Amino acid sequence: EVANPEHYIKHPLQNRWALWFFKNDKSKTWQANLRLISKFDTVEDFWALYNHIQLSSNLMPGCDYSLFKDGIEPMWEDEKNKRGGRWLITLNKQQRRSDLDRFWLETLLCLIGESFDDYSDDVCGAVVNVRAKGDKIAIWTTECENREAVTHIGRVYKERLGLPPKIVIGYQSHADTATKSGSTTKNRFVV
Ligand SMILES: C[n+]1cn([C@@H]2O[C@H](COP(=O)(O)OP(=O)(O)OP(=O)(O)OC[C@H]3O[C@@H](n4cnc5c(N)ncnc54)[C@H](O)[C@@H]3O)[C@@H](O)[C@H]2O)c2nc(N)[nH]c(=O)c21
Repeated sequence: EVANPEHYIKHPLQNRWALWFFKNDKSKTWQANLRLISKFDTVEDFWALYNHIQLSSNLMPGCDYSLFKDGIEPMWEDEKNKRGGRWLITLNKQQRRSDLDRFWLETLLCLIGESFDDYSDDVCGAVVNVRAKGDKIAIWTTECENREAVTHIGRVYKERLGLPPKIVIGYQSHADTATKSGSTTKNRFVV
């Protein structure tokens, strides 16, 4: 003889997530400008957070928002990111108005909804970069050598965002990040 949980319990998410903010400051290290906002693990708590913060579209150029599974820091050095990479979405200046905010929300929902099904374990989180030269959004995965998982995640993500199918996107390995003044990171896969 107990109350029906459907009438009062919050709707749980498979994982607990953490949202981070990056504030641009040249006089300090990258890590020093990165700070945690808060965490949540239910549908209700996700909306409570999203509804009171600024849309990416309104942030000052140079700042970022990052949503990662609790325990995984949004940086290359992390145990779960060092051997991984990211599927990169490169937006033009006009998309700041038309697609940035809509794309970022769909990205958030793809993560907390575990929309990559059988390859959910390879997903680490996502990052949106607000920049004057052109905004960027990316989904980070844990292992660049897991071809099956990486290509499936890329396909689903591209489909969910809904941009024209003829547009190809690439996946970059973090370890491959350019360090030689005169080169640029190449793509491991494309979908
Ligand atoms: C995600 N992330 C970014 N930075 C730092 O932030 C910078 C700007 O990275 P951004 O992702 O916010 O990208 P942004 O749009 O602001 O602009 P941008 O692409 O122009 O610059 C990064 C790129 O510059 C190039 N680069 C940096 N240093 C060198 C170098 N010595 N030689 C050749 N290319 C370089 C690379 O292609 C690199 O991917 C990086 O160059 C790096 O110091 C990080 N540092 C640590 N330690 N861990 C991280 O996880 C991290």
